[PDB]
Amino acid sequence: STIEEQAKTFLDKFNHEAEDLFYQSSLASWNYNTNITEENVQNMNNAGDKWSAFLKEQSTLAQMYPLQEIQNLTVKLQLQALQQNGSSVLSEDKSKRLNTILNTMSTIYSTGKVCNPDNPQECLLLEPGLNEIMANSLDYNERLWAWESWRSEVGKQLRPLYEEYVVLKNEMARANHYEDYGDYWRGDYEVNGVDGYDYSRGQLIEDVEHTFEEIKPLYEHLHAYVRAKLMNAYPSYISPIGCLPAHLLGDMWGRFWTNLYSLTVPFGQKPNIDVTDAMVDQAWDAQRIFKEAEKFFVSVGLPNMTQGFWENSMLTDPGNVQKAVCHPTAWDLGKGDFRILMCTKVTMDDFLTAHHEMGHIQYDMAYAAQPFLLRNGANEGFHEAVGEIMSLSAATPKHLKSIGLLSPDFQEDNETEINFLLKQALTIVGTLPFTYMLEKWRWMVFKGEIPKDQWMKKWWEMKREIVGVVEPVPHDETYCDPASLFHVSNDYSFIRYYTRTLYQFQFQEALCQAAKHEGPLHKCDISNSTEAGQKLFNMLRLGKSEPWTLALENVVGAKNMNVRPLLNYFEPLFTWLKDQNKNSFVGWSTDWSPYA
Amino acid sequence: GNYNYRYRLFRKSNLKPFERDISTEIYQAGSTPCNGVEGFNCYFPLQSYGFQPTNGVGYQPYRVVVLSFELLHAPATVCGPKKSTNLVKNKCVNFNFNG
Amino acid sequence: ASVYAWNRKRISNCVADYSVLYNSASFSTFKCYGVSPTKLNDLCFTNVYA
Ligand SMILES: *[C@@H]1O[C@H](CO)[C@@H](O)[C@H](O)[C@H]1NC(C)=O
Ligand SMILES: *[C@@H]1O[C@H](CO)[C@@H](O)[C@H](O)[C@H]1NC(C)=O
Ligand SMILES: *[C@@H]1O[C@H](CO)[C@@H](O)[C@H](O)[C@H]1NC(C)=O
Ligand SMILES: *[C@@H]1O[C@H](CO)[C@@H](O)[C@H](O)[C@H]1NC(C)=O
Ligand SMILES: *[C@@H]1O[C@H](CO)[C@@H](O)[C@H](O)[C@H]1NC(C)=O
Ligand SMILES: *[C@@H]1O[C@H](CO)[C@@H](O)[C@H](O)[C@H]1NC(C)=O
Repeated sequence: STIEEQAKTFLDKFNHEAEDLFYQSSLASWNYNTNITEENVQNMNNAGDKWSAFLKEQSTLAQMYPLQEIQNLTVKLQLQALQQNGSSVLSEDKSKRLNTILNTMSTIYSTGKVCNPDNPQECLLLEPGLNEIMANSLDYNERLWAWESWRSEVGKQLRPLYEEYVVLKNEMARANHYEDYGDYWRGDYEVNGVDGYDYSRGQLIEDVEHTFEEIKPLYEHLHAYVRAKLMNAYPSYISPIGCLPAHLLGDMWGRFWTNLYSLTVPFGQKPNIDVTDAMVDQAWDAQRIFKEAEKFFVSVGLPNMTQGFWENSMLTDPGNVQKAVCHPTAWDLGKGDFRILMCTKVTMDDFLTAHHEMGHIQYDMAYAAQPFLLRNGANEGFHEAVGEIMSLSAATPKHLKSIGLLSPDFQEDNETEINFLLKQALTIVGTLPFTYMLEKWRWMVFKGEIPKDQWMKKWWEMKREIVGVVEPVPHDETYCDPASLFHVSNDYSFIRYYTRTLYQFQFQEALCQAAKHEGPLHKCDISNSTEAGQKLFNMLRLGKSEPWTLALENVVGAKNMNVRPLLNYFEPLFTWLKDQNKNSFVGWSTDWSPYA
Repeated sequence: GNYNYRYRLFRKSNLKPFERDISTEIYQAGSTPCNGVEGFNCYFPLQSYGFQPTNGVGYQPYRVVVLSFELLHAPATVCGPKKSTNLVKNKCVNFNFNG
Repeated sequence: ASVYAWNRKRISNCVADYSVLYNSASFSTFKCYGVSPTKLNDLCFTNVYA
């Protein structure tokens, strides 16, 4: 009869015919990931082509129902999600060119092998050949060689490809009634039609700048301390007034600073909180790790894992004969099938990763009652944030003592809390200016503020201004230095890590206030608290049915992303860094004073 | 995948109690006539179930048998088993033989 | 059978032992509406629709 009832029946038909097909596609992807064989690759490609063609035909059917004659918010949300053209609005030649460009960037990044000129008989791939060198070497010219040679090969291959990529994506986005591709990425946080809880695409950049202006003193103090420690490690290269050299940050790109914890430790003489040896002594299998994680999630009141999870997941490396992707991934295959694909070792990092991916699984299980096209996070930040809060809670010494993995006579003094908070800052605080600078640069590239001949001159200027990192030698426009990273070369949004980092501490403050913890925020554990789990599950069960602003009101009581929980989490460390930076100079100079 | 189990997804009105609908006529959700072909706003009402052994317990197939007991004015003949106490002879007992 | 074409079997003129069904461990739902399972094996009905 009416348009709304027609759309409701069409959405029922869509969810019905897209659930089995999504399960087949996800099962083919799973069979590829646990078994790298050519027929599984062919089955994955066939299932993906069927899934994309079916989504094209259902979007084509969906556009014939106009949006303004539907008043129910969930139905309007599913119709808004379905009626996006994607690449279909673009011409078939340009769509094929864009798909070819994306695939060849994937092959160039995945099969990129770089080694030293005049020694070409064997070469090292990025993982793990270059990762181990970047994370563990202490030699200046070796790291400089690896960094410059990998950005030479990868950038000189990817620069015309990226120049075509920006034009094609901008053409598709302006064909989709967006300002640029950056506006298309910012449309994930767009809330329209809800009274008071509306969020705009243009408000996101202003909110990011407003939060980063409060990030900036803590990052300046951390940068000054890391600069002083790297000056101690490398005596003559680092200047007291200038930026940090790019190849010394402990990772390939500067994404995380967590590989500088050995060089920048405050109190090396004091012990660590490493629980690896205790699990080796008690012979903790990966099955025991996941069962302890399940015990943690049942202690907070969340549902326990399904029988199909324990039957169908691969929690151990299969062997030499069978090949599998080593990256830990939680899979919501559909129809109530939840699995974790992780090559779990007996380490603290794998244990925290197991908690993180089981948090992903809990988030996926919570919105199983929702309709199929609403089975996602409310934004891209929440999905990672609910795993990162489990990574926060599981890493605490109280959790390790509670499960017996730490000695009950371990002394928790202020020095161990300072160095733990510094490690968490190197992991968490250090990625924030890099993430903000990369996303702001990509937004200005898509918007056309930066011409193609001036991409890199601005970019290093941004890195000196924001990240406080100087290039070793100047780069011309033959280089493509951003696209050496996985997410940007393979068309992924990058602001999810910034939003994840802020939502992580907002959720942490909300659950610790729910759990009635009376001490420091970093000393807080959310186990044994039924009300914290209930407050979490109220937001978790919604999925994408409600706006992320309303979900954030449901958890923390605020209508917008906030920076104060992060500053409260690191406040002992902030005071300690302010005490330690009396003699040294906080802040950096954007000039070429150290080296160029 | 076992797709040998179909359900009715759309009907104009709700079913009466103990009604069976095996009609395979195209459901008309819109003003346009379907004309017997599944096009736009016109859907085939019978849809297949996807049953895989790796599905969750909320998606696994469940066999349901519903037993309906009615009493009508005719003599009731589907009776339960009448438990019989062993026979004891030569004593003053309370006997109940066939009512 | 499929749920759209559900099979109906009329059960008449026999003895219906319901304790065999009730004491089985193979059933997940045995929810009875309008009667209790304990007196099913005693009561008598005209017909049974399965
Ligand atoms: C992985 O694939 C190989 C070759 O197709 C097959 O022999 C093997 O059984 C597969 N592994 C599993 C766990 O099914
Ligand atoms: C919107 O639709 C859903 C199902 O599609 C329904 O459960 C809900 O009650 C509807 N909301 C309103 C306000 O009609
Ligand atoms: C999708 O593309 C078609 C064809 O140009 C257009 O009519 C329609 O409005 C587009 N949909 C959206 C949501 O932009
Ligand atoms: C999950 O919890 C329920 C309720 O206690 C229990 O019956 C079930 O066996 C548990 N599942 C697993 C896999 O332990
Ligand atoms: C820890 O506390 C003691 C005594 O209060 C103090 O002397 C020491 O400097 C503190 N250490 C740090 C890192 O704050
Ligand atoms: C949480 O509950 C478990 C199970 O009762 C218990 O072993 C654990 O000690 C509790 N945690 C705390 C901090 O008391």
